[PDB]
Amino acid sequence: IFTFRWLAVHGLAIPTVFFLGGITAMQFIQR
Amino acid sequence: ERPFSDIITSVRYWIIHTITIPSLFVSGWLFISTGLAYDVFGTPRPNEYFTQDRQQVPLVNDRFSAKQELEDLTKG
Amino acid sequence: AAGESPRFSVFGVIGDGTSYSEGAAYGSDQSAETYSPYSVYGKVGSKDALFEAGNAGEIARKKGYIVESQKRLKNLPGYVEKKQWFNVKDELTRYMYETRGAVRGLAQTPEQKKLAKAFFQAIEEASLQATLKNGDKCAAASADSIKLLDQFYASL
Amino acid sequence: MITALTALFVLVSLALVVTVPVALATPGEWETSKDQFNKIFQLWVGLVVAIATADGISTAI
Amino acid sequence: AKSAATQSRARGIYGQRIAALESAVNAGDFGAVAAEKNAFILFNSGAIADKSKKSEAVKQTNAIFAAIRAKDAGALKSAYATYKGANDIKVIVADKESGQGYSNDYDFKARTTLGTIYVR
Amino acid sequence: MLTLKILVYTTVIFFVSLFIFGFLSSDPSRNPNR
Amino acid sequence: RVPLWLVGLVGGFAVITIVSLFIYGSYSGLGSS
Amino acid sequence: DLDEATRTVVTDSSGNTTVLTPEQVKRGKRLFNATCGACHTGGITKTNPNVGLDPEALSLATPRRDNISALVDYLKNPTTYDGLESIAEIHPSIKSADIYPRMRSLTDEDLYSIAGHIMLQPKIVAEKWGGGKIY
Amino acid sequence: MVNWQVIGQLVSTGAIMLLGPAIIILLALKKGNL
Amino acid sequence: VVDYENVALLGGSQTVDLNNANVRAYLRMPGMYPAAAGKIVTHGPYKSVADVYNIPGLTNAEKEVIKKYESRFTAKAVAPEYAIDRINNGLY
Amino acid sequence: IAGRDIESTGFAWWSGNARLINVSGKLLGAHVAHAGLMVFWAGAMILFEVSHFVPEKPLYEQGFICMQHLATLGYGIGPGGEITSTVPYFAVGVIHLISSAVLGFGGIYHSLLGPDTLEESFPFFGYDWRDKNKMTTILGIHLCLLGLGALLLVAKAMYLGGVYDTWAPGGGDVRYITTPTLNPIVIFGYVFRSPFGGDGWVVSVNNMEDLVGGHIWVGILCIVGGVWHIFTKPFSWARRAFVWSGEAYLSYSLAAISLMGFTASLYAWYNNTAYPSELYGPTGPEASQSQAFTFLVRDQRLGANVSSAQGPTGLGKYLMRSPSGEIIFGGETMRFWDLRAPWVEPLRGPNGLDINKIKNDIQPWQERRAAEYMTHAPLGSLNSVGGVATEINSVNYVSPRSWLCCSHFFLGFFFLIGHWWHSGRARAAAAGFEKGINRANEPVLSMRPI
Amino acid sequence: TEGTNEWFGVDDIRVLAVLFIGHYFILSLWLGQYGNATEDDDADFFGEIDYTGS
Amino acid sequence: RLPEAYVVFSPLVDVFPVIPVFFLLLAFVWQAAVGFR
Ligand code: CLA
Ligand code: CLA
Ligand SMILES: CC1=C(/C=C/C(C)=C/C=C/C(C)=C/C=C/C=C(C)/C=C/C=C(C)/C=C/C2=C(C)CCCC2(C)C)C(C)(C)CCC1
Ligand SMILES: CC1=C(/C=C/C(C)=C/C=C/C(C)=C/C=C/C=C(C)/C=C/C=C(C)/C=C/C2=C(C)CCCC2(C)C)C(C)(C)CCC1
Ligand SMILES: CC1=C(/C=C/C(C)=C/C=C\C(C)=C\C=C\C=C(C)\C=C\C=C(C)\C=C\C2=C(C)CCCC2(C)C)C(C)(C)CCC1
Repeated sequence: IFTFRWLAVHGLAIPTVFFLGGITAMQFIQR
Repeated sequence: ERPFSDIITSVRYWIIHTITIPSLFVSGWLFISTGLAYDVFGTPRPNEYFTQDRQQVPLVNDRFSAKQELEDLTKG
Repeated sequence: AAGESPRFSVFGVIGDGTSYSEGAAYGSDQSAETYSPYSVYGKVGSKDALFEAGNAGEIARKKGYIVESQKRLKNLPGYVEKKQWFNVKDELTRYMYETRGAVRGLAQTPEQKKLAKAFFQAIEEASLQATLKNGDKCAAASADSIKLLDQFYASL
Repeated sequence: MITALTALFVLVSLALVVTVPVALATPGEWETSKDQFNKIFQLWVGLVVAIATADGISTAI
Repeated sequence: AKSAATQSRARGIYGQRIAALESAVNAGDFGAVAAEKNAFILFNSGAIADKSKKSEAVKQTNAIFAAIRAKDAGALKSAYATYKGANDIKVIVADKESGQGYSNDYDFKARTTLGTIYVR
Repeated sequence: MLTLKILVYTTVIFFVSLFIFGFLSSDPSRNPNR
Repeated sequence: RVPLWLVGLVGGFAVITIVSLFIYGSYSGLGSS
Repeated sequence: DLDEATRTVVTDSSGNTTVLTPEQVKRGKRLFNATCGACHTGGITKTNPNVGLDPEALSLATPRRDNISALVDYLKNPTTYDGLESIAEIHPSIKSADIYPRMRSLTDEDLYSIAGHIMLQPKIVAEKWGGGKIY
Repeated sequence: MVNWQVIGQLVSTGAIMLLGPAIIILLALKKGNL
Repeated sequence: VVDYENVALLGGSQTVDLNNANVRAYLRMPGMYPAAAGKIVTHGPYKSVADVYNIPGLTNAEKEVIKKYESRFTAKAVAPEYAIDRINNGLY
Repeated sequence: IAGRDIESTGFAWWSGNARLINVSGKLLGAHVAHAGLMVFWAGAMILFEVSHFVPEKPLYEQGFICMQHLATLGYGIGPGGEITSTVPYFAVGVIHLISSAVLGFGGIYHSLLGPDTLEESFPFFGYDWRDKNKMTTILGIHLCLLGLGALLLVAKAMYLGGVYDTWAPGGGDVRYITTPTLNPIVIFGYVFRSPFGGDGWVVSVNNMEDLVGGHIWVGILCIVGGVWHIFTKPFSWARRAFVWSGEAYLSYSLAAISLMGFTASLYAWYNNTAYPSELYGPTGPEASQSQAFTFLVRDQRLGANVSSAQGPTGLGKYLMRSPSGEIIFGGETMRFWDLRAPWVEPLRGPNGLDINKIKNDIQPWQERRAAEYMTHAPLGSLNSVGGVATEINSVNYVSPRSWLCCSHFFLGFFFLIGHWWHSGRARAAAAGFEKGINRANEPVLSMRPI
Repeated sequence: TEGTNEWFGVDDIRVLAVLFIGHYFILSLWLGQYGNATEDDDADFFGEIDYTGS
Repeated sequence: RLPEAYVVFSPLVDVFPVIPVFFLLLAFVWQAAVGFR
């Protein structure tokens, strides 16, 4: 819950998934 | 304790992840699709590099009056 | 301006489709037929193609090629007499490069095919004997080639 | 018609590809199942010959 | 880094913008004249390298806008004329025989009336 | 310049022959486990 | 309760799909000349 | 955006113009890059740099080739810069399509689209069509 | 104008990829000489 | 040389020197490039603009196309470093 | 399971195919399976290339590498190098794809269900890696097969349709090679000459007669050597020089295959007789010579006297002399004066280029060829842009010559690394110290101090 | 000369003579040690390295 | 193009050449199945 390991792994894996979704959305933008 | 080889097997981990991860992925997709990023970060859209009046590259040319200069260059 | 969603096109099947940059279109963005999904051009023999096949220009070009090739072939005996083999080998490939194309384009009947094959064999033998430096065989092959090409043009 | 023949050939080949290694690896299965595999091989060769003959007839002038 | 190139860029862009207002101020377009407040401020801030001249330009611009907020068609014209006379603002169009306003992109004269290019 | 060519050829063939016939003299048996 | 040779297969499938999507986008859309 | 003001090009010698459809632009770019691009990439001529494809060079040619009709006519019957001799045997054309097999499947719409692409490029890129490596 | 080419390619590659793990899993279930 | 007086007559102006200019200088006069300019740039020095009409082999057409633009021509002293490169001067 | 784990064999999983060294039944199946994979790839690739064909472009603008071999063999090609039909390519692909299935079934059977070792029930197909007679017998058999293959190629060249000759008298076309050369001096002077510039070693074969004669000699030599190695046993000077084990034989083969890969890559880069230029595109030197030819023709047509023109250095802008006297093209292409091409030979005399022929006997087709070859030079980038490294994205072209050369050169170097590794390990294992140094009897400790 | 196609670069008798002399001299030195080898079927071995003396 | 009768199969031909890479990966999958003996 408040252990150091959980806060770490999470605080570096949530933005990764958010950004990956963002890039996948970017892949279909048309000029 | 309980090293990773045990987490990658427990079913509660699987159910909480299957309910949590797609929400974040869809949130990122919607963040890009709705056009909010262009507003948050100021990135020009593919049809906003040159306006009808300005046909040149808009380089900032002042230090202490950057706000007014950027406001004029953006739309005005 | 203030807020606008960017244009989307998924593989050309879910979206606009024609956005000046799509890729993987294979057609389906133009009102015309293509040779294949991997091609940009249309069918060659289609009804609206500007190029015919066998019009007057082609026939005139081939016949001019044949006539000038006969005129060029009439020089080999002098080269063989002077023992200038490089001239013999160069004459058969300088202007006469299009002779095979013209002959194969103007031959339809089987006897024309036989004449063309005989003429090609004769000139090949002439070139071989020129590069082997044998005067008699080269002269005989040159005479045979002249006669065969004259016969083929007469049969036209 | 040869399109249907080619489709049948493709399906038979897919079945053979899925089936044969499984029979070979398991002990004893190849010993017992060695009568219908001959039938499938004969059907494969016959389909090949039929496709070749039909294509040759269709395209030869 | 402030230098002569910064002054050249600011002078070009904002002086052209200000000189474009001559016809508008001749008859009177108070709203359209006030629409170039940012241009006036930018020209005052980044096109004059002199403390006294900058102060005078700020005073003149303040007078111009004070006349604007009065429906005063005469004081506005007089202040605009004296600003133009002091700061040497005029519309400039170039040719190609004696030209070459720009060569590449990134220039503030790429697609303007000042931009002429001679290709050998 | 021909004499230089002759001398160089002699030297090269001498050393190359030394190499070739040295490797043919039961080389694999020259190990500390003989 | 999945043995540790199927989960890796799923992860590999996801990674391959993501990489193929980005190498395709290189070939189409924005930034494709 | 690619408006209709920027898609207006001159068609004939009198001065009449037209509006190119968005599909014609794509077809013209594709066909040009497929057929011309080996020798006419970027608006220049590789095997004879004296005769370019920029608007100024097209305007100072004899039969004047700064419009769609003249470009189509040139594609159907090429000539030299002064319009005196025919060069159909050393340049691709419909007349010599028996020599160049890449021109045997072209219709009138294809030529129209290619000419439209050539005419449209200067209004978009400007001074980079036929400019060379300096730009 | 529905672009059957892309759907065909995707379906074909998916089936071809799935062909292998299927036989491996079948052998595992049937207790073969893996 | 460091200083060359007649530098404006090499193609950068409206007047072309008949004795030193490259063949590209005639590309801005319509109807003259591939036929008449090639004959002009491959013949000996001219003491006057009127001497260009004595070139052995000029057909009529070249004569009137030259007559049309005669007002844009001049003939100066021959500089050997410029006259040797009149067909190809390395500019592309 | 015994024989398939580290406990019973060593050789952990990432080195598992090394457990088949002394198992002669599964090794046969493995080699047969790789052969089936090769055949399958050949058939699939040629079918894929056939499916994407368009008749407007030439073969070297479509990124093909397999269709050109069939075209050179004389299938579906016309005068001048124009493709007229693709059905034979389809037939070849179908045949290869069908044969791959039989090969694969044989491999999987001999690997999974057949006997583990063949030395007890099939003495004919059995060996020990140390019985020199059996190894020589196998070598001779497969050598005789190679010789038969070479003779088959000769038979195809002489009777079964012919091959495409690019030096044909009257434009490149298919013809019968009726009088191949057989004088051993010519063939073995091709073999025994220098590899440097002007010589070219075996890459410099420049006509079809020498090609046919060489493959004839190769067939004869292979048959004779196969019979000889079948009926004999290694002599004394060979017994005491080699190491007799499987890994040693593998290393011996690896070295030769690396050399062959290097030679093939240089064939692809330099030769234009077995690799006609209308199917693979121009070579390196050919494009530069074409550029020089094109600008020579243009400047001469403008009215210039292209024999007396002086370049910036004072050396000659279009024509000059080679360091041995021959008249050649000028410019930076003075390094490529050894080129010989079918579109430039008609203008050559006994001492180089002929001035009289150049002045007033140049044909439009040579001009067309030079213009085409100048703009399709073998230059490009990894993402297939084409042109010089400072070009913009408009063209999509990389020549097949560059692909073939680079790929097979890379493979040759890595197989040389294979020679080194596998041979060193083989000899160390044969001596008996591949597992490390013995603590009790360290060899260095019993040596005189240095 | 330079671009000619002689075998091993041999353009004179002396070059061939010196090549022969070199190979033959080293060959005779090697023969002085290995010239008594026989092909009878008892000098062979069954192993990976020939340890059978000479 | 393929001959007119077989044009329907071109999606399969577009994927045929890449199979040996799948064989190479299948080797690793098989090894992982037995848990790297
Ligand atoms: C005919 C060729 C040939 C053959 C039959 C062998 C045979 C052998 N080698 Mg050898 N080798 C060769 C060529 C060859 N080698 C070459 C050219 C090299 C130089 C690179 C080596 C380097 C080498 C080393 C360093 C070792 C061997 C070993 C072995 C033995 C076990 C090999 C094994 O289990 O592989 C197992 C196979 C794998 C684990 C697969 C690895 C996957 C590779 C690295 C991928 C390569 C990238 C590929 C090209 C592209 C990937 C695309 C992908 C993204 C889809 C076996 C006797 C080993 C041994 O024990 O010797 C006694 C050993 O240690 N070899
Ligand atoms: C060309 C590639 C190739 C080939 C032919 C082989 C062949 C072989 N390997 Mg090997 N190997 C390879 C690559 C290859 N390997 C690589 C890259 C690695 C590194 C990961 C290994 C690692 C390895 C190890 C660690 C071991 C082998 C072993 C073996 C042997 C027995 C395999 C076995 O028991 O099957 C068991 C496997 C199965 C039953 C599952 C496969 C089922 C089939 C064959 C899959 C293919 C079917 C096909 C798609 C359908 C076609 C059907 C046809 C009718 C069309 C066999 C000779 C073993 C050995 O030495 O045996 C003595 C062993 O211990 N290999
Ligand atoms: C042993 C082993 C291995 C290997 C394996 C192998 C290598 C295999 C092979 C396999 C193979 C090698 C296979 C093949 C197959 C083939 C087939 C199956 C074919 C088929 C064909 C068809 C079906 C065709 C059809 C058609 C026609 C006829 C016409 C046209 C169209 C088409 C094309 C469709 C591994 C490593 C994995 C692992 C370990 C063990
Ligand atoms: C086909 C052809 C041809 C060819 C022919 C021929 C005839 C070839 C041959 C070839 C050959 C004929 C080759 C050979 C080679 C050899 C080799 C390659 C050898 C090597 C050696 C070795 C390897 C050894 C080593 C060693 C030493 C030295 C020391 C000791 C140890 C040992 C023994 C190891 C030609 C070109 C004409 C043309 C085209 C076609
Ligand atoms: C021809 C033909 C065909 C085909 C056949 C074949 C021959 C196929 C099979 C084969 C196949 C095609 C197979 C595949 C499989 C593969 C896979 C799918 C793989 C995957 C992989 C992975 C993903 C891996 C991963 C991993 C792991 C697991 C662990 C360790 C690490 C790693 C990462 C490596 C058919 C039937 C259509 C019919 C027609 C004809």
